[PDB]
Formats: sequence, structure tokens, C-alpha cells
Amino acid sequence: YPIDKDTYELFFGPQHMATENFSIILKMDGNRVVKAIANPGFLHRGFEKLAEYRPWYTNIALLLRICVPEPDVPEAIYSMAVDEIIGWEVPERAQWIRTLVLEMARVTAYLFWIMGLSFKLGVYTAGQWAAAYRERFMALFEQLTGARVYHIYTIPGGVRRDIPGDKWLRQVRDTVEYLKDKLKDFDNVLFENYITYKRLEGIGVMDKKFALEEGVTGPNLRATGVAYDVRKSDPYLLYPELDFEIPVLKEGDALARVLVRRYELEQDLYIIEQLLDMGPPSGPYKVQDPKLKNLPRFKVPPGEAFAHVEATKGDFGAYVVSDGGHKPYRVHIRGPSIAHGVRVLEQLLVGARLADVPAILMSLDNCPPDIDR
Amino acid sequence: EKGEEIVKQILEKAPYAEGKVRRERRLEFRVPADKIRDFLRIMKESNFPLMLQITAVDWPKEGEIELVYHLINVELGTHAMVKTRIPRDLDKARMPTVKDIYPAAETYERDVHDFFGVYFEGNEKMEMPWILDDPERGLYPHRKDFDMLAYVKKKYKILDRFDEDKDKYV
Amino acid sequence: EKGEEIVKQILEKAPYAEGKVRRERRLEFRVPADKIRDFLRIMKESNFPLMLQITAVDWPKEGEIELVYHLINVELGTHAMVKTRIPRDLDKARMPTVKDIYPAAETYERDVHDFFGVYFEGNEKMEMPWILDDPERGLYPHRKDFDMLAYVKKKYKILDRFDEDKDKYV
Amino acid sequence: FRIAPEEKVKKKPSFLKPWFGLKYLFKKPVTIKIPYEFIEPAPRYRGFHTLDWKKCIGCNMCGQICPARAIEMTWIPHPKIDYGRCTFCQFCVDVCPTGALGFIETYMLTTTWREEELLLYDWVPIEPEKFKEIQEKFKDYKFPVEKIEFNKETKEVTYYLRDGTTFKFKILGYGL
Ligand code: SF4
Ligand code: SF4
Repeated sequence: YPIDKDTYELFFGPQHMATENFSIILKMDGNRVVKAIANPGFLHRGFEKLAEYRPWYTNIALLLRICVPEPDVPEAIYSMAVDEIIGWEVPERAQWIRTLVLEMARVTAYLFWIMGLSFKLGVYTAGQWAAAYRERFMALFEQLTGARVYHIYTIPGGVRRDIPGDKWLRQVRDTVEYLKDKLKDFDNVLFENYITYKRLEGIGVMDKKFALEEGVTGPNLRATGVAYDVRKSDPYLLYPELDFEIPVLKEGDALARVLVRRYELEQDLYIIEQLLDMGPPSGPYKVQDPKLKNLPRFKVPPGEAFAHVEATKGDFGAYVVSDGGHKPYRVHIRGPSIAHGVRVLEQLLVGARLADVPAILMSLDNCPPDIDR
Repeated sequence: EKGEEIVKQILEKAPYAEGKVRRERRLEFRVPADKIRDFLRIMKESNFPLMLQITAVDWPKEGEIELVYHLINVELGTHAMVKTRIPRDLDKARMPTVKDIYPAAETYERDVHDFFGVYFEGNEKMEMPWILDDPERGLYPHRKDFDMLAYVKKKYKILDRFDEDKDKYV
Repeated sequence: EKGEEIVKQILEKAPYAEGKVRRERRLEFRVPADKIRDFLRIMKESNFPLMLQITAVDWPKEGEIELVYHLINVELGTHAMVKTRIPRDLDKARMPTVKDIYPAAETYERDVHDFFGVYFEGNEKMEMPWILDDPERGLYPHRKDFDMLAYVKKKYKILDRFDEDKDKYV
Repeated sequence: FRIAPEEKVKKKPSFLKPWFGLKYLFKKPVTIKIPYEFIEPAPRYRGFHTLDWKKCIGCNMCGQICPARAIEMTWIPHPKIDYGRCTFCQFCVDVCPTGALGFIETYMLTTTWREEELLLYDWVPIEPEKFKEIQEKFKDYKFPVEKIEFNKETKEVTYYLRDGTTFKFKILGYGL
């Protein structure tokens, strides 16, 4: 006997192609939502009690898969944290390499978010273009380090493979100037039409006091009135000698949290163009010769370190503690989307129509491998 | 430097707050266990609204789940690491929930309760199947009393479709 | 009886809170001066939302304006009388304002500041002509340093249109 | 600090401006016809393993840095890498002291459901004459072992190569 008789519970499970892999059970009321709780954790590999059993250097390759769209931001934060507890002397060349791959993976993640938004917003042309122009960035990463995604690159000191040379650094100038001439054809399909602007207007109204104390750390609370950019507040890599300008709006409906990410794509591509004309000087790619050998037996002195870094969706931190041996005692990777599309999504879908459940789901850039950890 | 002034301003408003300032902005300090509830809103109202994950390390030698609490700033950019030390038995795994001051800890406490140990009193989403459905909820797999490769053998008989012995370590 | 249980529940959450229970519901207790600001929201969040007038008696023998603070309940009907003791000089007449927790004290503090002494730091409606315009704002007429019938004579020359001496006391 | 707009980012919606996304009705469509236009992957793409049998000392230094615990050791004391549990992270290359564990660009490896084609994932990697199976034999970039005939009690695996040597050797004992 069906014991609700009032509210039908359709729910977007995994096989839906709008939500990626996290089920949101929606207590629908005709065509609105009156209660939207989420069941995440269809992907819980475990990384607390799973990355505690590997040595310190080889715990990179196992830690990449905590966030799929950015295959460099999870390694470049753990590489920043094990940098701190040992206290290396990571040179200028390794700092520049890690800077440029941390920004080119970010423009890859923005392009993937555009393609993921357009696959569920109906319009396929902004999806196919976004994946096509992400593919040349993948084929440019493949010259450098290894595979397309999950390029195990940034070991705790420095990097693993340096630049090929003028065949590569001239090529990045070509694709960045190409995509900066190309980006004016994304606006006319995704941000200038009177469909999308009339589709995402006023849905999911996020207040100003509802973002800073809620768990939101990304660029989407920056569309609400909040002045917080971790690249600007505490620059970590070769950021202070860049002088980029960050966007802040006083709005907070859903399309405010989309135009801010479009402008972040524009200024980040201007960063990669500005970083390239600097060019890296000489130096080694590794950090030190004597305190790296016998690579499993890598006793680190005890203590702890926190690091945190800007992402496509949320400034998400790592937490490593070292007992004093060749094992991370606990490496916690705080997912960006833990209270960023699970808890704030519960008070965002209440009242919204069914057509703007997937669009709201992508207007926060919900990536399901981050809630579980 | 400015973090030393910030922690000096915090220590005026709280006695049990021994603040060590790491590199420039990593203001880490420990408080006693059942005193942070009357303390975290001093940290909220001063300058730190946003709360990151309630990450909790374990220690089998001295039995205590050291729940470190991650706070962050928005006007300066620092990141507090206020930490407690509560006992390790499931009987004594008690900790008052921070939901009246932070709605950030509505969901962080669900993961730290379903993963290992700690039970939070004044919250409603406690016995909800958040993650780790049955039969994984019946034992807490993220402490140090739960070892891998002797539960995985009792859940899956073979770990290699192929040959000899790829299930041990090192 | 039930007020004794209520004050026993309050004393668990606060050490410096020596609670005397009068007849049934007149729960009166004194706190130190610069500790009530970290204390009045313990009293707000427990059971006492509504705040009545910040009435402040004076004492010339022991110089202290004993600002008693009236709280009240809505679910039981009791009435707290939490009180401080701050010094009597206008230099030392300092008291942190309760506006972040009670919007009731937006206006009570204006009357107690314009009448006598005390200055409240973190408030905006301070030098506003609330009451007692010039030249009555320039001296505080509700303490014991201001005596009547020697200011009224300097403000009005005669107090009787009629005869002999109707201006003294007793 | 350095807030960029006041209303500079927010643009104006527009009726018939999406027709400028219609420009690619006549340009050349950007795809690769994979049967059969090849791609030529990178000169140092991470792929399969090319152990050298004359420099391997059996010190199991790779055994303790494999994140997925598949470089388990055999006797005649070389390792067999299984790609059952391998992420191609190539931490087994720059940690091998002698240098006897290389990696060459070979990634295409498709096997079917039957077990006899699934013994293909247990190979003691061959000498770098397998680079003469990447070139000089039909440059297809595929795994040049292509069937393995294990035999119980007569343990003599046979990497039946593309047309070269059958590469017989006995395997007895595992671990250390
Ligand atoms: S290929 Fe990578 S994962 Fe496999 S054994 Fe070698 S280092 Fe380990
Ligand atoms: S490849 Fe290196 S670690 Fe592996 S057996 Fe040979 S010498 Fe030892």
C-alpha cells in the first residue's frame, strides 16, 4: 500500500545523465520540490583507511582520483603539503612548471564544466565544442607528462618530467591565442541567448548570509557578495607576479554563479598567456639528490600540514599528519563538494521546478567523487 | 605577523586557548574537549565564519580521536585548526554538536559519525543512511581497530582471478 | 522547586554564576562585571529570550553602579535578575553593550547612558538626543552626585508664586 | 582587493545572436577517422613494461613503491607485472636502481571473456627487442604477446609473439 498518497518520489539516480553519480531523492509536489535530501556515496572508494597503507611518495597516484575533472589539483595540493612537513627547497623551475600545469588543468576543468552543463541544458553545440577544445589541451598535456587524465606528475618534491622545449612552449602560445579568439563563440551559444538567461533567472536564490557560513568556498559564493579568492588572498605558487582581476557580484541567483565562472575562464586564460611570456629560467626539476633515495623508506619527521588551493568548484584542502615513518598517518582530502551541493543543495531545491533541478545541479559544479572520500 | 595580533586578540577573549602561529597564516591551537562549544562562537563572531571539514585523526597508543576543526577567514585569509581530545571507547565517544552556530557542521558530523566512533547528541540526521549502507554501518571501518585484508577476505573469498598471491602488502 | 532545577542546569554551563532562588520564580544571581557578555547568550539560548529594562541602582558608599539586568521566561514564567558591579567614575564607566544577542538593549542602553554614567562601546545610537536635551545632557541627573533643590534653584529662581518657604523638605 | 567589474561581466541577452554558432556548417569538421587514420601518440607516453633480463637484480625495490601492489616477484628473480591492478603510474621506472624496467608507448590491449585469453595479463615483461614489435611489425601500437599458454605441473609459459620467438621459460615459486 503506497503510504504517501500526496508526494511522488521521483529520484535522479546514477543512470540519468543529468546527475553524474549521486542520487538526489526528491519529494516532488506535482512539479515543485518540497523536500530534497540527497544520498551521495555511490562512489566511496575510501581514502582515509586506504591511503594510509602506501608509502609517502607512491601515495600520489592513488590520490589523483579524488577529483576527476581536475587531474592536477589533487596532486598539486598533496605535493604542497609534503613540501611543508619536510621543508624542501623546490626551485624556480619546478615552481613554474607546477604553476602552469595547475592553471592549464583549471582551464580544462572549466571546459569540462561547460560541456557538462551543455549536455544537460539541451544545447549540444556548446557541449561538443567544449569537449573538442578540451581535447587539444589533453593532447598538449600528453606531450608533457603522460596520459590524458590522471597524469601522475607532481611528486612531493618538484616534478617528474621537464618540458620538451620550444616544440612545446610555442605550442601552448598557439592554443591559448586560438582559444582566446575562440571564446567569443561560446558567449553566443551559452551566455547571450534569451533562452538560457530566461531559463536560469532567479532560480536557486542564494542569500549573502547563506553562503559564507554554510560551507561554500568556491567561485559560486563569489557570485554572492563575498571577497575571498585563495589565489589572491594567500598566493602559494607563482601567483603574486601575475596581477589578475577577480569577479565579484552582488547577485546570487543561478546565472550569477555561471557568468562568474565564464569570467574566471577569461581571466585564467589571460593568466596562462601572461605566465608564458615570462618563461622559466634554468634549474633542476627535482629538488634534492641525497634526501630522496631509497624511495619507499622515506622517514619524514613528525608534525602536520594543511594546504588548500583553488579549484573549478571549491577551495578544497588536504590534511596530512605524519607519525614519523614511511606512512601518512592520515591523509584527509577534503572534497570541495561536501557541503557544496549536499547541504546547501537541500535549501536550494525547495520550491524550484523540475526543469531546474539539473541546471541547479550543474550551477554549483557538483562532482560526485568529492562527497564520499 | 598579523596572525600573532589576531591570536593575541583571541586570547583576550578566552583563557584555555594556547595559540601557536605557524608560517604566516596557519593559526593552530588546542582546547580542552568539552569547552569548544562555548568557544567556537567566539571564533565565529570574531572573524572566522566559514568552517571546513571536521577531520578527525585517531591514535591507538594514547586512546583519543583528536577531532581537529578547520576554520578559515574571509578578510585576511588565515585558517584555524582548533582541536580537541575526546576518549576512544564507543561508550565515551561523545561530543556536543555545533549546529546552533555553524550550519556547516550539519553534514561533516554525519560523515565523521558514520565513518568512526563519535556520536553527536543534539542533531537529527544521525541514524540516516548517509553513506556506508548495511553491512558496513555495523562496524566503523576508519578507526585502527578495523584492519583491512582480514575483512576483505571475509567479504570476498579470492582477490585474484589470476595466480599466486596478490593480496598481501609490501 | 523547578527554578532550582533550572538554575542547576544553568550552573553546569557557567562557573561564576552563584544562583539564589527566591520565592518560587525570582532567580537572582550576581556575575562579575566583564564576564556577562560571554554569559548572557548562555541565558538567551537556554530558555530566556525576552529582556526587560536594564535598571541600574547606584551606591555612593561603595562606589559602583550595580547594573542589574532583567531577563524573563516564556515557557515557565520566571524572571532572572543577573547583575554586575562596575566602577563609579566617568573614566571607568565602561560596559560592553549587548546588541549582538539582544535587540532589546538597543534602547534600554540609551536611557541608562543618558540618565547617569555608563558608556557602552559598540553601539551607534549613543550621542543621539534620545531624552534630556541641552542643558540637561551636560550633567547626569540620576546619580547621587546630582542633588535636587540646588540645581532647581539655579534653573528657576523662585519655586513659590505664593509666600513663605515651600521649597525645603520634610 | 582588485575587484574587476561593477557590471562589466554581466552581459545582455539577445534574440538572434545564437546564429553565430551556426558558422561551422561549412568548415572542415574536426574529427579523426580512426579506421584507419592513426594518431601517432607521444614519444614518451606511459605504456607497458620492457624489463631487461640481464640487469635485473631482484632487489624488490619496485615491490615497495607499486601503489597497486602488482609487481610481485617470481623465480626465473624477476617480477611479473600484471595489468589487473596497475595504474601505469610508472613509479616502477624511476625507482628501479639498475634501470632494468622501462616503459614504451603501447596501450591498446583488448582481451575477451574467456580465461585462456585472460591469462594474457600475467606477463614477465620481455627484453627491449619488443621495440622491434612496435616498429618493423605493422606499427599498430598493440600488446605484442597476444596469447599465453600456461600449463599446470609443467609450468612453461609461451609468449607466442606476433611472428617471432615463442619465448619459453619455466616459472617455479613466487614471492621471496
Ligand atoms: S606500472 Fe605503475 S602501478 Fe604498475 S607496478 Fe609499475 S609503478 Fe606500480
Ligand atoms: S626492476 Fe629494479 S626493483 Fe625490480 S627486480 Fe629489477 S632491479 Fe629489482
